[PDB]
Amino acid sequence: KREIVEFLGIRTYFFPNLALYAVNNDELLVSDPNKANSFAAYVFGASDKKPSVDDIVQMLFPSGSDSGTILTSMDTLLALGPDFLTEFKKRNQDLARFNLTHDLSILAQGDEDAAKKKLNLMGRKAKLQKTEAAKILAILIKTINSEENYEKFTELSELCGLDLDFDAYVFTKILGLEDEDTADEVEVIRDNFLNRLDQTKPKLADIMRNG
Amino acid sequence: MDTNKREIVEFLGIRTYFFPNLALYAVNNDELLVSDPNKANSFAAYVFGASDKKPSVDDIVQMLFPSGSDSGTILTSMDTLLALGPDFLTEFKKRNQDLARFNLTHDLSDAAKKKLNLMGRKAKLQKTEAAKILAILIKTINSEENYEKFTELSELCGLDLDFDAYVFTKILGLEDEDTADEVEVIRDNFLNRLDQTKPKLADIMRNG
Ligand SMILES: [Cl-]
Repeated sequence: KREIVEFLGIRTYFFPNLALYAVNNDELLVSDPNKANSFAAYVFGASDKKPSVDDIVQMLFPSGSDSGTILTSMDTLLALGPDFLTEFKKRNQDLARFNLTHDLSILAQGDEDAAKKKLNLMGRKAKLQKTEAAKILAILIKTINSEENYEKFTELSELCGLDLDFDAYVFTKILGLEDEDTADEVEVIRDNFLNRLDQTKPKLADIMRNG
Repeated sequence: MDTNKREIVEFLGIRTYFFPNLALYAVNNDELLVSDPNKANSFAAYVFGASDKKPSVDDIVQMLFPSGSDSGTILTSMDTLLALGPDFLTEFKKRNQDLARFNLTHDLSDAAKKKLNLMGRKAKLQKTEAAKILAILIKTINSEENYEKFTELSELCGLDLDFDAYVFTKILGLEDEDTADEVEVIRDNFLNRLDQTKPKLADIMRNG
């Protein structure tokens, strides 16, 4: 089941290992950020150096990941876009040996366009269900089916309705969705997250707010 | 109510922002809707499936603005008039002129639609029901065709305002071959609440 989790003021669906990293390496990020993980340091505003694709994959799929971790991170791969589809397919092929699969596997099976029209209708009905799990699936589908970056940002912004502002912000940062057309909205998303992080980790929040 | 703030209200299982007088009417008059629907209110009878006669603009306005409405009731019902489109804008302007004598006004009183669009996007990101309702209203107003308008009104279900989404779908004629399966989900969400408090209303809406 798609389940939101929380780590000491960081509420997340898509990025649980990144949230855990920030819990475990708070002092490092605040006091010696050039020793910290590059993906974490970039997200939290402690470095302007961009993470590599490999940095992202290793944070999503740490050694020893179990099937639940893998399935959740495969959702994140889909949200990040076609750059990550080969990684998604490799992870899905491995799961099949255990009789497991990602529930949106039709996206990896050719005729992607036809699958996305069917998924569009599925996602619209999922959003009308009353569970967090269904609403996450709906947002994921709408994000996958977005062509342009402004549309992708608009659909990912719906994560804030589930108090997943952290995830919306991480996607914005990693996918480069902040520009002149979206900057004022990105500021609201960032501030929503920081208003919560201030309550548990104010020094880390201060880095993110300033530097 | 005697407040400027947008507030969701509830009456016996019926949660609503845009149609509080209609919700209360149905709670008070469910047996009449069952047993003598032609003598019941025509707007209520149409929404709940007791009659296929469409209400008039005047029937709808009278339900939204009953005798004795206070300022919050007027302001809320003015939101409803905006979402109901061009046949209701003259009434909106009449009501807004009344309010000005008391130093009150509706807060939304191509260029304006772009400014409104940016305002609605930032409102949706706030953490209050009042801001989310405003955002949905703006997105509805700025919609240019029925399928887009239905898509934006559907967001009301995210605030458990399925009743309002259903009423708008019925009055604006938004149920068609493209939207019918989604309309069924909205209807079923509302029926799920009704089955627990007004089984009679649920039965009419399912049967007749
Ligand atoms: Cl879609």
